[PDB]
Order: sequence, then structure tokens, then C-alpha cells
Amino acid sequence: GVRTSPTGEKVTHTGQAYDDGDYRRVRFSDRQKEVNENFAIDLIAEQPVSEVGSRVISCDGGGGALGHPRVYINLDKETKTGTCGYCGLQFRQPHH
Amino acid sequence: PTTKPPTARKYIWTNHKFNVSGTPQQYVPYSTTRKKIQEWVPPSTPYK
Amino acid sequence: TQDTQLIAVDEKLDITTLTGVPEEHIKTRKVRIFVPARNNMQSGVNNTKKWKMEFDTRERWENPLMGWSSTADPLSNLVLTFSTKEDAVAFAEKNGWSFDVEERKVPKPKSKSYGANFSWNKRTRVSTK
Amino acid sequence: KLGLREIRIHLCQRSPGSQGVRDFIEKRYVELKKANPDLPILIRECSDVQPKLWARYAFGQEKNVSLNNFSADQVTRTLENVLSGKA
Amino acid sequence: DTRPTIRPRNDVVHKQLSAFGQYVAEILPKYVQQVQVSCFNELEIFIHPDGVIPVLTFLRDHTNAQFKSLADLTAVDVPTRQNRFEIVYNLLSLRFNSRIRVKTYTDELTPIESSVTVYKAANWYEREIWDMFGVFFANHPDLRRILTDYGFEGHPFRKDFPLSGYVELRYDDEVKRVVAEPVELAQEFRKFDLNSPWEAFPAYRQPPE
Amino acid sequence: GTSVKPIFSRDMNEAKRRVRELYRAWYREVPNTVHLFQLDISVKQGRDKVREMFMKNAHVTDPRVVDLLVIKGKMELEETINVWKQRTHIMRFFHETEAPRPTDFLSKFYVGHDP
Amino acid sequence: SPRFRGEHALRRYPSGEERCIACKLCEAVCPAQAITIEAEPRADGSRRTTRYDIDMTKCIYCGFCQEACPVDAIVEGPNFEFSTETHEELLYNKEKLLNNGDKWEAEIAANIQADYLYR
Amino acid sequence: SNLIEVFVDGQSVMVEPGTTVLQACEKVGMQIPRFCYHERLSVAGNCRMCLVEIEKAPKVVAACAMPVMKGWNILTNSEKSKKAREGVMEFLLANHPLDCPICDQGGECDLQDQSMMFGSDRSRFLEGKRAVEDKNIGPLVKTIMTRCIQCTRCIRFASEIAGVDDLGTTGRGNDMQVGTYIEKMFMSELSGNIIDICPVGALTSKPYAFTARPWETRKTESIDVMDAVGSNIVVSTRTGEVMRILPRMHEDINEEWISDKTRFAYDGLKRQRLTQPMIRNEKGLLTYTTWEDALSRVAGMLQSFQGNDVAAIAGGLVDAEALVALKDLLNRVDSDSLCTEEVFPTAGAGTDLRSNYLLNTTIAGVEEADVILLVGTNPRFEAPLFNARIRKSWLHNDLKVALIGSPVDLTYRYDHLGDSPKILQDIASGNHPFSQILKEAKKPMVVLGSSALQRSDGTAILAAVSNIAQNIRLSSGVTGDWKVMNILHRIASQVAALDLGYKPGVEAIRKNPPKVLFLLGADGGCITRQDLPKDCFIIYQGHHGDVGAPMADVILPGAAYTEKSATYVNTEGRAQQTKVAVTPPGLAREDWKIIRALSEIAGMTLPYDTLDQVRSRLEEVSPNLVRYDDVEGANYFQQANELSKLVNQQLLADPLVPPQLTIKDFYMTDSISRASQTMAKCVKAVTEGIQAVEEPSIC
Ligand code: SF4
Ligand code: SF4
Ligand code: SF4
Ligand code: SF4
Ligand code: FES
Ligand SMILES: [K+]
Ligand SMILES: [Zn+2]
Repeated sequence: GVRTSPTGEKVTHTGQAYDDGDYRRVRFSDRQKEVNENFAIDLIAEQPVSEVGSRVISCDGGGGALGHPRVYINLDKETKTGTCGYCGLQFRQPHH
Repeated sequence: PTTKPPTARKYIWTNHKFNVSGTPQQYVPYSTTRKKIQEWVPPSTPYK
Repeated sequence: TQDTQLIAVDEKLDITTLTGVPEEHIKTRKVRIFVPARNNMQSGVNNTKKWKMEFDTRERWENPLMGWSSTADPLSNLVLTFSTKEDAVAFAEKNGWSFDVEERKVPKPKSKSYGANFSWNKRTRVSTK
Repeated sequence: KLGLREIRIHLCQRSPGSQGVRDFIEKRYVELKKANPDLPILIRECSDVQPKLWARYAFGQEKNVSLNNFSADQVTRTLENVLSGKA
Repeated sequence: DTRPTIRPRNDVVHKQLSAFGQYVAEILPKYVQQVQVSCFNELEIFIHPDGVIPVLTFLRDHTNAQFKSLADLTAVDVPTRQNRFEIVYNLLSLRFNSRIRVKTYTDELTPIESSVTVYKAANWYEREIWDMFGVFFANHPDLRRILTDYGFEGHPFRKDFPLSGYVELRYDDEVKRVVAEPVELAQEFRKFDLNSPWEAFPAYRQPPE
Repeated sequence: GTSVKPIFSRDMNEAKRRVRELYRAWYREVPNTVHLFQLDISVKQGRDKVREMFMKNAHVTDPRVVDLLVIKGKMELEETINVWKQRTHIMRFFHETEAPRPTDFLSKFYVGHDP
Repeated sequence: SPRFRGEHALRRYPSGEERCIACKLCEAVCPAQAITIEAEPRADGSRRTTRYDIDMTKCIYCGFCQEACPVDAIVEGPNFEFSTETHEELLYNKEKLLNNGDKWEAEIAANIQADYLYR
Repeated sequence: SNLIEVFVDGQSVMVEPGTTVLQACEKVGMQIPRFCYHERLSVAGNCRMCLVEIEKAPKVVAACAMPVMKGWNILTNSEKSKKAREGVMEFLLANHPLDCPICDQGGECDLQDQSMMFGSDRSRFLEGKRAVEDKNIGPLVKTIMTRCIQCTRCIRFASEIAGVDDLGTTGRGNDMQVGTYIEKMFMSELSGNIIDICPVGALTSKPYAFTARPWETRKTESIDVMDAVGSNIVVSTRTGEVMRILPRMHEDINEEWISDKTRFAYDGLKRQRLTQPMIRNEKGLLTYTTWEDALSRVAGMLQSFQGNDVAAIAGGLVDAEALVALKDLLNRVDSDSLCTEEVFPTAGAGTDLRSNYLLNTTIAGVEEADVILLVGTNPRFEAPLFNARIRKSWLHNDLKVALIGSPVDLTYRYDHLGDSPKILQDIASGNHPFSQILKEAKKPMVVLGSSALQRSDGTAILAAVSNIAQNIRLSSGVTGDWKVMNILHRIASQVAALDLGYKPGVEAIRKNPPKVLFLLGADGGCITRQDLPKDCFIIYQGHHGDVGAPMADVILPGAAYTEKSATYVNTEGRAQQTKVAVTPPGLAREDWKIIRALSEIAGMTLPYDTLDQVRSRLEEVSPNLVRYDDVEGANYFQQANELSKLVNQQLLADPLVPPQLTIKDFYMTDSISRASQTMAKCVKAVTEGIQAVEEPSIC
């Protein structure tokens, strides 16, 4: 979620906000600070974890050639989830 | 779009905005990275 | 050797007045003449074959608008390549650049023996393969 | 006030011109140190260096005599004079 | 041709150009240092700098050469050579439907002869070589800068000239004119080290030192 | 080879002769430049600038380097005479906008890292 | 045509997750060096950019960045009416480019679906 | 003269017997492709990328492992050799993950480059790929193990170079995996070197992750100051920021290895940095001020005291330029109390003879040794690359190692003699059995750690060890050129400071406390304000606010070792110079320039305005300080030994205990590594366990 700085400046998804003594805040006066309000980390955190029944699962991001390079994810660790290193989708074996 | 509507996404703007140049809604650039070097803060306690 | 009206000239070639380089970037610069080290990330040796001339790195600050890396050094990216050290030092001397040149570091020859991995009485025997 | 703070002896390991100072260090330096225990006598050998004696006096004032092709007796005289005024 | 990807090699033109290179070397031994034909059938004549006018005039006027057109005249900077500047003449023969390249060399202080008497086209090419590389051409009808700003210092196409140069231009309101200042970049050019540490072409491998 | 070929001058005196001719031409041109370009400087200022430009290269001993310097000086003179240069080009010899850079060790130490 | 190269945008997966995994291929290939990238591991461990700038006044609008991109993250969109009254509004930010993506994704995706079989 | 003649594509070369095909091709300038082969490791011969055709031989041979035969013609570019390479590359890429955009190796891989240069351009693998689960071996190496091509380079390195047998392979066939089997940290001073030897992104640096690509970095070649080895390094920078530290090959010092502190403590260069001059306000607190104001304060205090009233202490990270500048400045006020934090015995010869205080055998010289004796030192953590060389000679040369001190683990088996210093007298008198071993040895070596000279009986320890070395040199058991006596230093600034005439240790300042104390990067805490009169005016000059900065009256922000061109002399005596990779942050300045400016403001202007001039001053004080990369021999060990016999000091009964007994004491040693969060993570992982420091390596 997009929060606010103690000065009232809006904090971006990279965690950027000028401190209270930074003169560079004058650039936003009589203007606005451009912040994208769709934090991708919080959005990918909302996706469920797929209960696929295999030790190795494949993920290409969905949409075939319109996704990402196809990768194979190991699902042998029973404490962690196997997540795709391209799009963040998570996978796990059924109910351990 | 009446016959072939676009695919619905939850992150797509539901309200299109025109060119806001010359308005207080105009985009102003800034560095999106955090500070690289952290300075040493002196102790608040004096040595004497 | 040819009819060119050979005129006697000193053997200290100095083209600094003709290069158009501002005077600050001749006397105060210090170039480095070296064979670049092998990038330890790879085991390819094809980048350690020619001599390089690089200038001393000056100040880079942060652009107030975008946070970009600014410079006032025209020679920050200037990198010349040479076949031998002698060519590099001649080029640096005729251009009036103070230089320090370091000797090329090549790998020393090494005695590799696969059969040592299974030595009967030496510590070179490996416990795993 | 201008007493002697330290002396530096520069020489070379192989060059024939530093052979007298090499002999001096071999046969006389230990006695010089036993007579001057608190005087820094910094012997720094470096290849292809002309032999030189440095004497640093009070307030950073230094003077160097040259020891090239000196005999060990000449280096002994040169150190005696430095360490005792005359110079 | 079961090799649809490889460029086809034409050996007849290679032989023709080899024979003509032998011919040219034999007719002018006084100036020809080397002649070679590329794998893509391009013939080069390496000459002493003194032979520019004789060799060029021979190639223009000889009935077996008839290289009437000067396609291009340029220079190449190679700092590791004592004669750093490589002067390249590209000539075309309409009569024999052939092209030839003539190359010589010079350094910062030796003048190359102007070839404007051989080709009228050389007038602006030699001015451009002088402008961008600093090579003087003796007996040029009008030698001066052609491409760079008036009063520009340096020769930008030299390999040791910086990419953005040394001065910038801007309008100054105090003095009411455009002024020149030392160059400052809000974002400096980002140097990329792209060369692979592995050898690409074994056939061009130089013998070890 | 052991020797090299000249540009024009086979000796240092010939190079000096051509330098003096170029200096003469520039010295006579300066008043016409001041009048024609409508420069806000004096003729004394312009001629002192010409002299100071000549004095930058006084350390040159190679007759070929001197010859090339003379060639470039004549080129500059012809750009000035034919009014190929603008007023901004003539006024670039006088770095009126650039601030006085420091020269002593202390001020350079104060303002940054450059030697 | 769907191939038209206009204003740039950064795209997302249907999950809302960014597509850019900060490989820097677009920055490497950019003929004008218009792309500036800084990256680091995100708090969730993802490989994501912290800086993604395009100097639109350095840009030559060649589309090499969207060719180099392995995940269709950076694209040139259909927009061509984005003139500005100041030079500074043409130095795009990561937030600006992501808002461009969210603004134009509906037609960007349709264009890509129209032309991706040629790519 | 026993060279045999072999042919590489018809060109004849003369090679020593036992030279492999790969080496014979290497001496004509042809680099055979390889993954598993490393010249500094044992030969494995498993990746099969080096397969090459021998003319007239039907079967290809592994060039890395096959010794050349007389008359062999190596066909390095024949069609059979190319097809072998293409097949091997196809097999390597069959199960390789499509991770190039998300893998840190991309752009400097080896798999990528040799796929481009020697493999095909397309795939015919129409199946599902392998995937193995990740292994956690500590907070330094990120193991994305499904990228592993099973070249065994990491295992061979860990077993041979590092001496820890933790890496290995479990299973067989296609599901054979490289790891530790159990969940175990790969803790070693040399652990980070398996990242560079790994040809692929299987082993990567956690601190460097996702942060830069190889092509955009600028590579500045410099020297490490985290120890006295002086390891040659490359500093990767991008857009004015230090990005990472890499080893730079030097066969005589560090080969192609660096220690983990050298590799990863650059994290501290971005924290606790001194950026602006500071003075004390009327409330007694440090506040930012201009350079002129602070320098004028110091100069006012400078030209009011003289002699013993003004003194200086040099820290462990100080260049020779700053050292000589401060010495000249203090001499201008007739002060000779220029000290270091690290004590060396000043009795007898003291610092006068250079051979008294350095590693005379040199780092390359331990290979030639027959037996080494280690006294009161832990070379594993004091000087990791010197200990690596000792293990290299222990492994190949069958070097025999003995130690006096704590039975510390050194990654190689040695003979432990004891920990009381009384054994040194026992050996010197010839009573101990190991005295015979030293005597019946052609190239014996006795190494005394600088850490053992910090004791109160360090003078007697040095005297006893010299008595040992001389006792085996008065008998014809060793040649004259061989040096037996060595001092192993752990402080990067120590040998340069000793060379320039600094007093070893801060005993002079304790004897005569100053009214003006220059703390030149001194963060050891040897001298505190309770050892100073009441109102000592303490100046601190440095790059970090760690220990000295809190107590100072004025703060002068200096440059770190990556921010200046600076001379550092290593434990064996060779001067090396760094180059600036970035400029100092904020208003921080080069140290010798700060001292020169202060001298000019004080009216005692030093006679150098330039780095070349201060370096010529260094030459005037000690000429070896400008002979970069050259090790100058130092003689007159016998003079030092006959001077050392007049001090007749006794030995304490205290056992010789090194400051660093385990790895947790290795990471945090200086101000830069105390400001490093990577070093903090390393200490946390070492002391608590593997679950302590956590990080999602999920991309
Ligand atoms: S369109 Fe071309 S110039 Fe513009 S950012 Fe992309 S690659 Fe760079
Ligand atoms: S936009 Fe695409 S090409 Fe550019 S860094 Fe991100 S993933 Fe790589
Ligand atoms: S190690 Fe990384 S860069 Fe190299 S081939 Fe594998 S995924 Fe690509
Ligand atoms: S982890 Fe790396 S070094 Fe170890 S076997 Fe696999 S590829 Fe080789
Ligand atoms: S390199 Fe010889 S088999 Fe791997
Ligand atoms: K690796
Ligand atoms: Zn995915």
C-alpha cells in the first residue's frame, strides 16, 4: 500500500520520499508528485498458491509466448513454496 | 470497444486522463532511488 | 632515403599545441598504461592481450533533477588500445601526458598432473572427485 | 636548539658504489647504535640507488651528503662529523 | 548450394583482381608496398606516401585501369602506429566495372600530397580529412575547416579526442550572445565493456608475442 | 628515417619568418575586426589577445609544429577577415562568462578534488 | 498500425506483478543511452528495478528496447499526443512509466495480441 | 633440454614432459574451451568441453587432462573437435534453466560466451528440464543450484585451496547435486572465491545480487588494505558508486583469490562516513563547519604547542603519503612523537634495519621452504592469503608446519609444539626436538606474528625468535640468499609507517602525553582522553566515525582506500599504489592534501603541492616506498641479532593466544568492516546458526 511521509509527501513503491530538510521538495510545490498507486509487491502477494501435484512444475507466466521465458521450479522443500523467479507466482505440493 | 471490449484488469485506469501539461497535475521528475551514502551522526553526549 | 628535403629535428615529439586539448587536461592528467587484468568471473583470456591507456578518474556527482551521474571530465571515457607498451608510452609522451606504466602480468606455467589425484603417499590425493 | 633528530642511510645491495657503506654497516653500525641508542639510524637499501646520508635536525631541517664510491672509513668520518658537529 | 546462410564466394572475380593487383605491383614497383584481395573480392594497393599522385594518375589514365571516379577519400586513425593516420582512396572503373582501394599512411607532422590535380572530387575530401584528423595536404587549392564550427580546436575523429569534446555552447543573457564553456554533462556517457573474453575468430588469431 | 620532411620551413629561422608575417597580418587585422564585428573591446585589448595567443606557443621548437601552428593561424585569420566567424566566435578568445578558476593549492583544495 | 512506436510504458502480469525483472537488456541495447536502470532485491526477494528512467528527449523511438525485452515489460505504446510545455516533463520516471502502462494497457495489450505472431 | 616437440595445428612447440594438450595449445595463444578445468585446481576432466582431436587418432581426448606425446599434432579447429564441443554444449544446455535475464552471471557468464563461440545456435531438446532445490550455505553465496553444470570447481577449491571438506556431490546420474547434504554454512575466510570460479550463476554473491550488469561497470585496479597481504583487487564502479570487489591476479601475492573481508567489507564504505568538517559548539557537540574554519582551529592549536606537546597516532588504514605529510608537519613544530597503534619492539635495532620488521622470505618464498615455524600467530585470520600459500606448499611441496601458540585450526594438519613462549628459548638452546628439524632443513622458515608483538614481553619474544633463526644460520645448513627470519604483519599501514620512521606503538605518548593529538585514522582505542592531561585538543582525520571521531575536538573527513591514489607497503615490503575508483563523499578530501592545506594555514607550508611531489618526498625518506610491485631485499639480520642480545628481557608465563581464535573474530577488525552490514551478517551467521540471518533468494 502507498503510505505517507511525516512531511506529508507520498512514498513510492521503491520507498522514496524526501526528508523534511530536503530543498528538492520545492519541485512539487504548485504541482504534484507522480506516484503509481499499484504496488506490484502487494499485488503479487494477493495471488493464491497453486497446489500442483508434482515435484517439478513449469511456469511461463501465462499466455504462452506472451509471458516470460519458461522455467522449471522444484517443489521438494516442504517449508518454503516454490515461486517463479520471473512473475512471482507461487507453487507447492498438495498438503505435504 | 462496443463489439470487442478490452480485457479487464484491476490495475488499468478506470478514468482516462488527457494531457495535463501546463496544469498543477503535470508530471515533475524526481530520483526514485534512496540515498547511497549514510553519514556518521555525532553523539549527543559531550565528551566533557 | 628519399628526396623529401630531410630536415634535422629533435627526437622529442610534442604535438600538444596542435591537439586542441585545453591546457588543464594535459599537465594535470595522469594516464595508466597497462594490460587489463582477466575478469575473475570468467576464465577467458582474450581481453588480456592488448595494452590500454586510461586517464585518472575524476569526480562524478549526482544530478539534482534525476539523480544521474554527472561529470565535468572530458576524458572520463577515453580508452586507447595499443599493441605494445612502447607504442603506448610513445603516444603518451608525444601528447604530453604524464604516465605510469605497469609490467604485463601473465600466468606462470603450472605442472598439471591428473595422476597426482590418486597419489600413493602424497597429500595431492583427492578425497572426492 | 637545532640538535640532530635522526639520520637516514640509503644504499644499494649490489651496486659497487654503495660497497663502502655496506662494509660500514657490516662492521661499524652495531657500535654506532650501542653509542647512540636513542638516535634513529634508518638504513634503507633499494636497488640502483646512489648512496646517500640524510640528517634531520630540529624543526624538519634536513641535509644530505652523498656517499657514492665512499670507503667504509669515509662513511665513518662522514657519520662522525654529522653526529658531532663539524659536518 | 546447400548452404543458404553463407555468403557465396566468387572465385573468378578473385582471380581477376589478383591478376590486376600483380599487374599494378609490377608496373609501379617504386611505390607499391603490398597488394591483397579480401575474401569478399576487394583489391587493396598499399603504397608509400610519395606515390599518391603517380599511382592515382596511373590508375586514372592507364587504358587497362581507367579508374575515372574517386568514390571516396577518407582517413583512419590507428594510435598504436607511429604513422597513425591511414589514408584510403576508393576508386571506381566504369570501363571495367571494377573497384580498387589505395591506402597509404602519415603521421601528425608529415603532409600528404593533395590529389585535386588527379580528381577534382578530392577537394572536399581532403578538407574533411584535415578537419577531422588534422592531416595536412600540401598544394591543396583551399585547405580549411569544412565540417566543424569556426575556431573549433582539435580534430574530433582522432581516437584520443573525447566523444563530447571539450566545450559546450549556450546562450548567455549577460553578454547577449552564445558563449562556449567547458563541457559538463548532467548525465555522463556510460562506458560499456562489451568484448567477450573468448576468441571469436580463430582464422584471424595473431601469433603470440 | 633519421630525418623528416618539412611542411614549409627547412629551418627554425624560416619558421620564425613565417610566424612574424602571420603576427604582422593579425596585428593589422585587429582594428578592422574590432570595427567590423562591433566588438565592445579596445584595439589594445584585441592586439594584446593576439600577442597572448602567440605567446602560448613560444615554447615550440619543432619547425614542423611551428609551420602547422602558422597554417592554423592563417586559417583563423581568414575566418576573421572574410567574416565567416560571428561576433560570438571572435569573443570566445575572451572567456568573459567563465568564472576565474582557482590557481593556488588552498582554494583548489577548498572547492574540490581536482589537482 | 499495431506496430506504431509511440510513448513508452511498463507492463504487468495479470496478477498485477511487474514484468520487468531488471535484466538491463533494454538499457544495454538502447542506441541513444536513453534508459537508466538501478535494481536490487525487493523485500519479498524479487529481482526488481528501483530506478527506471527514459530520457524521452534522448530517445530516438526506435523500439529496440521492446525487442530486447524478454518479458514484454518495456513497450512503445500507441500514444503520440504527449507534447509538454517544459523540458522536464519529458524525463520519465519509473512511476511515470508504470502509470503509462496502467493508463494504456487496454489498447497496448490488444496491439501486442495483434502483432506478437510476427515477432 | 628434455623438452619434447609437439604440434598445434602443425606449428611446432617445445614443451616440458607432462604438459597437457591444453597447455601446449595455451603456449601458441590458443585457449581450449573448458568448464571444469582450472589451472589452480586439480584436474577433474568431467565437463568434456576440452575434447580435441589428435591427428591420426580416431578418438578425441580431454585436452585438460591428457599429457602431450612426442610428434602429436593437436587439431584444435578440426570438424571433429567442433562437433565434440557442440555436442557437449548441447548436453550442458539441455537441462539448463532459462534464467539469463534474471541470473547475475549474464553478460560475464562463460556458458553464454562458449555457447556463442563453440556451440550451436539452436535447441533440439523437446522435453522438460531438470530442477533442483536451492541450498543455503551462508549469507555470502547465493546458490541457485538448478543452474549448476556439475563442474566440481567449487568442491575442488573448497577441499584443496580452502581446506574445508564441506562441498560435495550427492546422488548420481542426472539427479546428482552439488552441496553439503546437511544444512550447513560454508564458513571460511576464502569462501567467496567459489563465486568467481563458478562458471555459471549457480554460485553468486548475495550482496551484489540484481544490482549491476557486467558491461556497465568501470573496473579500477587497486590494492586491498583490509590486511597486510596487499592483495591485488579490481573495484567495480558504476555511475560513481563502488559496486563490488573482485580479485585481481598477482602470482606473487594473492594469485586470483581474496579473503571474504576483502571481498565483502566494501559494504562499510557506504555507512558511518565522515563527509564534512566538524568542530565542537559551545554545548560541547560536534557540528558541521567549513574546511577553512576547522583547519584554522587546528592550525591555531598547531602553532601554539611544539615538541612533545603535539603528537600523532596513525591507524591501520593509512597511506604513506599521509604518513610522510603528517611526519613532516609534526617535525615542523619539532615533534617526533609520530606513533602507530601497533607496537613493534623498538629495542636493539628496532626499526633501523628494515629486515627486522618484515616477511623476508616473501609470500612467494614459502613454496620453496622445507619447514615453517609459526609463533604466536593465527595466519588463517591474520593473513588469509599467506595462509593459503602455506597450505598450497603443504599440499604440493609437502611442507612441514609447526606452531607455537593456541592450537588454532589452520585448514591443514600441522605439528603443535605448545603455547607457552618458553619453548622458543627451548628451541634456541637446541634442547627441544624441533631444533633438530630446523637444523636438518635446507630452507627453514620462522614466522612471528605481529599480533604476538603486542604483548608486554614482545621484545623478549622477538629476541628469542631471532636467536632461533641465527642459531640455524651459524651452521652451514642453509644458503646465504635464503632468509629465515620473518615478521607477519596484519596492519596495512604498518610497514610503510615503520619505513618512514614512525615510532611503533603509543608508548611515547603515554610517556609524554601531548596537548595536541592527531588521530590519523586511529580507531584502535589505545589512547583515550583519560590518558591525556585535561584539555587535550584531539584532531581526528579519517573516513569513518567509529572510535576516534567521537573523542576528537575537530573532525577532518578523509578519503577511504577506494577514493585516492595511495601507497601501501605490505608485510613483505613491496610498495603498491591504489587508484581512485570514486571521489571522497561530500567535503571529504585526500589525506595528504588535508595535511598540506593545514600546514599552509599554519604557516609551515610543506614543500609539495602535488601527488608526484609528495611521492618524491617519500622517496627522499625511504627510497623503496616508490618501487611499486618490487620487493627490495633487506640484509643485516646478524647486526639486528647482535643488537637484540643487549636487552635481556624475560618472557611472561602467559600462553600465546591470538586475538582471532575463530572465524567470528575475523570479520570485524577495522572501521570499514565494523561499518559493514555484510560483516555483521557473517558474524551473526557464525555465532548463532544458519536460521539467524534470513533473506528470500526467490528470484
Ligand atoms: S525506443 Fe530506442 S532510443 Fe528510445 S528508449 Fe527504447 S531503445 Fe532507447
Ligand atoms: S524492461 Fe525488459 S529489457 Fe529492460 S530491464 Fe526490464 S526486463 Fe530487462
Ligand atoms: S548461468 Fe545465468 S547467464 Fe549463464 S547461461 Fe545460465 S542462466 Fe544464462
Ligand atoms: S556450483 Fe558452480 S562451481 Fe560448483 S559444480 Fe556447480 S557449476 Fe561447478
Ligand atoms: S575441461 Fe577437460 S573435461 Fe572439463
Ligand atoms: K558464479
Ligand atoms: Zn512465472
